[PDB]
Amino acid sequence: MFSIIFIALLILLITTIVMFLASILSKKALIDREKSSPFECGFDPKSSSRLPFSLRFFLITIIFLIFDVEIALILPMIIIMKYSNIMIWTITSIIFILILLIGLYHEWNQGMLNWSN
Amino acid sequence: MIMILYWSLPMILFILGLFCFVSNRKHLLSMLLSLEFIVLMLFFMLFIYLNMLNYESYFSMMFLTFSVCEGALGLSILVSMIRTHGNDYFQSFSIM
Amino acid sequence: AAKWYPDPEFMKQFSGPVMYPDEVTSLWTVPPWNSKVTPVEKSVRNLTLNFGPQ
Amino acid sequence: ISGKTMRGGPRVPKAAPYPYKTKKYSVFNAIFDKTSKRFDENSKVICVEGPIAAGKSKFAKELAEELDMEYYPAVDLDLIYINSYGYDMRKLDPQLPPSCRSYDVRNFCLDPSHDLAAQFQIRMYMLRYSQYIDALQHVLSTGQGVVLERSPYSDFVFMEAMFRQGYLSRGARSVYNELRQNTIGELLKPHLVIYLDLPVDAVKKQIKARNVDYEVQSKVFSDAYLSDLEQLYKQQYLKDISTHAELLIYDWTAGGETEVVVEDIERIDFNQFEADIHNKKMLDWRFPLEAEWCEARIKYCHEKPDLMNYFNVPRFDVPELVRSADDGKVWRDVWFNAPGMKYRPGYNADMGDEGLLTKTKIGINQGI
Amino acid sequence: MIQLMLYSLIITTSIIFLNMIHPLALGLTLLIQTIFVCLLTGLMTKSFWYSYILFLIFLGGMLVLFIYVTSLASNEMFNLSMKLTLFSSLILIFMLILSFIMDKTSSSLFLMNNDMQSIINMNSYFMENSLSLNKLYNFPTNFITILLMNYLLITLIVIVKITKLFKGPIRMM
Amino acid sequence: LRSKYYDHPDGEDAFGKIVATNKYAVSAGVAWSMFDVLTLSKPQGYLPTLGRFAYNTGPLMGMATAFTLTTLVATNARGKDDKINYLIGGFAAGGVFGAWKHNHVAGLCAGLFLGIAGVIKKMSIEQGWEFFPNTPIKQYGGLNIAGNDWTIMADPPKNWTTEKPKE
Amino acid sequence: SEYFGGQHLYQKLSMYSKTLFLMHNNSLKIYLLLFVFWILILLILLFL
Amino acid sequence: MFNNSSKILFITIMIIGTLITVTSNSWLGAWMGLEINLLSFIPLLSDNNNLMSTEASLKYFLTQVLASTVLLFSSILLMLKNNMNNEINESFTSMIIMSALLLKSGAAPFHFWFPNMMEGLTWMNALMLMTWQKIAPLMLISYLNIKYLLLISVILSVIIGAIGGLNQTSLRKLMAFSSINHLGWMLSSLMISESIWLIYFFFYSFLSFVLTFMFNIFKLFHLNQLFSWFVNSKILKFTLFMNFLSLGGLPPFLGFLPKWLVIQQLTLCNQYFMLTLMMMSTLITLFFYLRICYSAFMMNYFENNWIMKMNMNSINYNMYMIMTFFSIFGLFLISLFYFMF
Ligand SMILES: Nc1nc2c(ncn2[C@H]2C[C@H](O)[C@@H](COP(=O)(O)OP(=O)(O)OP(=O)(O)O)O2)c(=O)[nH]1
Repeated sequence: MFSIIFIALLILLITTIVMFLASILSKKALIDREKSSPFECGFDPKSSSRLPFSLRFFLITIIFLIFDVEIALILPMIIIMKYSNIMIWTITSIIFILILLIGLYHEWNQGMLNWSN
Repeated sequence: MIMILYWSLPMILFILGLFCFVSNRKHLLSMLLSLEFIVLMLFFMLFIYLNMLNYESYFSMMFLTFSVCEGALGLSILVSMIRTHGNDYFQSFSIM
Repeated sequence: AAKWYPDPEFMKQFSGPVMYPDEVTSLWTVPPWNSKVTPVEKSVRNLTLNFGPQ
Repeated sequence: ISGKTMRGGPRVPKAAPYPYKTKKYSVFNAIFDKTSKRFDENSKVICVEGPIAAGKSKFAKELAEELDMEYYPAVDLDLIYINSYGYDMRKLDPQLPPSCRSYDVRNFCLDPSHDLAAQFQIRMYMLRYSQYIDALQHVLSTGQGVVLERSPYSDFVFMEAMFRQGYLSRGARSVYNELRQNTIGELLKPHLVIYLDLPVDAVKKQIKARNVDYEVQSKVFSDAYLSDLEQLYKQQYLKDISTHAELLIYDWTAGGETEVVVEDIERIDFNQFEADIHNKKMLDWRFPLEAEWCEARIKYCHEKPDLMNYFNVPRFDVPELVRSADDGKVWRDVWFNAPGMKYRPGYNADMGDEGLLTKTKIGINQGI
Repeated sequence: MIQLMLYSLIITTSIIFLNMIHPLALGLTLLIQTIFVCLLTGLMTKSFWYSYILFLIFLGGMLVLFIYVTSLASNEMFNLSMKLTLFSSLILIFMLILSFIMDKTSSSLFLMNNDMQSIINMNSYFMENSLSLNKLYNFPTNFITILLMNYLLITLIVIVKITKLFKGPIRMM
Repeated sequence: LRSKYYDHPDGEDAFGKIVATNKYAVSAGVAWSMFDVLTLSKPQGYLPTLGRFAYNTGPLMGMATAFTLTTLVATNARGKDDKINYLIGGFAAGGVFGAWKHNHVAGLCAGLFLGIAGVIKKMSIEQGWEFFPNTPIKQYGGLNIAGNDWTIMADPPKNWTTEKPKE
Repeated sequence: SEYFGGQHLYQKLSMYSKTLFLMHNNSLKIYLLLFVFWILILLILLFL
Repeated sequence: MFNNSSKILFITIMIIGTLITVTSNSWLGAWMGLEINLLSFIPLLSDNNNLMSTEASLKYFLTQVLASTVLLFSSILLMLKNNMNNEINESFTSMIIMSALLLKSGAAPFHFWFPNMMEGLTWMNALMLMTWQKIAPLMLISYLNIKYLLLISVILSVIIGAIGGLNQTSLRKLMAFSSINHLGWMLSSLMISESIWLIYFFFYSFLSFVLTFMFNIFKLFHLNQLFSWFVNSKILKFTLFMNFLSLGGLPPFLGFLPKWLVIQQLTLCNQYFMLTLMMMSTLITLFFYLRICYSAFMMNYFENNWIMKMNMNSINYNMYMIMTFFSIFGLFLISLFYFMF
């Protein structure tokens, strides 16, 4: 850790210096009211980008939060296979992956994995 | 005291979490933002206590599973909020 | 003799959204009797892009 | 949609109709019996409406026969004043107090200004409402579509027309709207609505053709009154329902032929609207999953009593609709001691029912 | 030593977090703190296995709420608070000063790091996380994991039913 | 700072009694005041908020002090520590209630509400019973609390013997 | 006799029932804030 | 369990969640069961046909999340200092746990959310909230042994629960304030025993189980609707409303027996002063119950006349009539009950 943090800072300093060189090495010209205008294919923009952007994969978005938190429970598997009771480890692991598949196929069949339409 | 040198900091952080959960911000999401802030601090203390035990840290996974579900459920209720009120502002709800 | 029965004026007591109305509460109105509040259809503002020419 | 000529023969149900008149369909019934398996191209709802005395009934019967549709006769107050055993409640009216005296269409055409008119109009809305729900149960449990003469959606026209003529008061109209608002939202709008636009002069001639005693003798069917109905159907009802239901307009299919009309219906396509999910047209009948089908079926098959309990809206500031307490006691005495009203239908021994000692059954979606 | 400086930063970022209003300002504050708490937890433990897991778990939650922030609270405002910047910077340096002149043998947490353990402890010579995560998958505690599974799957049925996907997208109408 | 009211006889340790009663005057005042400033009055600004704290707590301190002084003054003046003293005490706090509420009647009647309240408290002190005593009977089960167990896991063998030890 | 009896008691009880109504007519945040204040006091007494 | 197969699941998972809490031999295990219970109730509670229902789904969620959060906070703190699930001598750290549990159940000082979320619930939802959701919270409070904190909640519960209820006309909101009062009796019964509490809770749920059906079967939500409600036999309507008196705990009816056993034990334990404040405050609760009976005890009314008929569900009504019968004649069966001796 403490080694990694030091190099993490050292890299961040180095990368930071890079633009601090770029900001000075960059040619400097007077900024225009149009030069800094946004790019939207050369025609002025109708709509701010900060309007509410509708969402259609919201349902998947929530399911993503869940499925990760079961990744927290499969990852330890390997580490404790040499040390655990094989029946308990075998049984539980399987009924862990079957539960996941059944959940997935259930929603897939119910059509929730499809986007809002 | 022992509790002041070792357990004070997380508790002071926890109450600051709650004071976020009650302050007046327009958007409901401000509650969700502060929700997993508190959970982050609960993990920190729980992880202090579990480590007083030599090998009991496995229960951290149990706690995290319930952390996401309340956040995940908290996010679902917000979705259902939108499709009846159209917006998530607190002041938009009937005061009762 | 004439016999009194619970009349419309007697029951006006219970007509409001609250027994003892005041300025704050009298302004209110009784909820829908079926207890269903249909959500109201609102505006639809869609983002726009001048896709092209560049 | 597919007439007998198109199918070349009688309707072939996909699966046996569920005996919805005799067995309940609750949640635990829905597990083993599914709803979508019975729906065909003809599983739709048709409302055959029009002005007064436009031969809707004759047209509906013929129409419902071609499309293999169930035909539901238009509601009338005989459904309230004639009990199951057939006894006529109106015979009891000499006993009843004047406010509780029986009131019918005959009375409306003869003393339209009587305060019981406001009562009479709400009853028609309530009757149509119950009948309309009965049609939905038939549709959802049998898959055979239904043909209705006048839906509860179109009933507010008569109340509104009566209001313009001044028969009703402000209060009665205010009460009616609250009932309609409290209740109308829970129905499924019809797939198709057919209108028979008879011009105002024609219907006035046509009414005299029936030569019904009270109607010809009456004054209600004036140019003003009959004109009001025309303005209300086309400007308020038809303009609104067309956002959901397909709309066909004829001068008079009652005077015209129905075989041409059935061939007009089959031309109309009911799938082009299915493409977009949120398309208003036929939105109500768009169920994504099998659960949604069953939920709607449960609501009308199993929760109709709830649907008919929403008509309890307390409004007493209106004096016409209120029934005095002294009358209520007297009316309760006469009404419920009449032959066949002592007990629920099918239990009044004095009317000839037998085996009550060993009888324990009651009807489903039955009263009481 | 950095443990005390970690104490200072987690305190500092928490003070400002109480004062954020813009949802993304909250998010950036929270994301920074999730790094420190993750770092700090592994100091007082036999391994950083849980910091990896915690970091991974929360990052999943970080993305999702941006997606909803960018759809619900997209149009909001920031305000640099000169009171806040001075206050945090004022205390931050103040706290950093203490950590240099602190009896930081006393401030260290008594929880036994892996090296803090004795040399005789035979159970400390196995894989880094073998024993600790062990009885998560052994009788009788394994059934708790199984109970989660239904709980998580049953949750997966709750979201779709609360959500009612078919009745449209989500917009801040 | 921590003085108990009845630590001494009735006509004693005035400074001890005033602190004891003002303690409960402040606590109740703040407790109600917290609801008042958030839920009912809802003042705006950091200064007026204190006025609600002072308004709800201030006179409520005046009441407690008045009762102690009048009760203490009566105890010495009459020459006996009897129930009428606390009755005499209550009417003082009631008088302060009227001045607080600007109402002649409210102070008078509330004194009686407070007057009989104090009398019963003296009754308790003099007869030897308590208002919220520690429960003497505290039941933690039914009749078969040690019998009704439904768990399935086999309890492995014991490690303690009720028998007298062997050596 | 009925000033200390019923009719006044009702006129007072109803008056309080009005006050409790306003105390219930607040945002959800205020009630939770009230709870957090209670927690903070207990925590503060814990340090003592 | 009314609409779809999914509703069947959420009900069961609620049972499992509650059981895990009350069968757990440690705070942490208990806290998990609360989380299981939390998400079992919300989907049952949220319906998008109502703008009000989703608001109810919110206030409950924010409150319960905070309660479980603070509950876990103290439990970690509790065994950080004692290293046991139990505290040898109760102190502040145990008080904090009590405060969360009371808020979890909506006791007096932290009840505000509870009536204010009752506007947008169906009757069957309110029953699940009023009766079952109060099992797990109140049952854990039996472990903690703080007197003054628990005692304060009782005194405020009966007071706030009663006085607040006088001003309501919405039956759903009225029952909430009525339920807060009965909650006060439980906590009083909880500092003395549990077997009384177990008995008292069962009777409380019984009566609420009855009154909910009568409103649920006939979809009544406002006092006016009671007067407009049509019944064939005014004798029948008169008798159905005689359940409110039992809910008021009048001795001729079954609903007093619960109140009765809570006094024969509180008095046995010398808590005389508490009973005065409680029993006296119950009168105010008994008051607005009579305001409902105005629509039954008088028995000739001015009623709207576009209804001649009662349309009611059989099975609910069939079970409701059975439950009502005992609610009026259940007293003579005290001989049979052997759980008080
Ligand atoms: N006041 C009132 N009268 C109605 C209503 N609906 C129908 N009627 C009355 C109006 C006429 O007096 C009479 C006309 O009956 P119909 O138009 O329904 O004719 P019917 O169905 O008997 O056969 P047909 O239309 O010729 O096919 O019934 C209503 O909603 N309110």
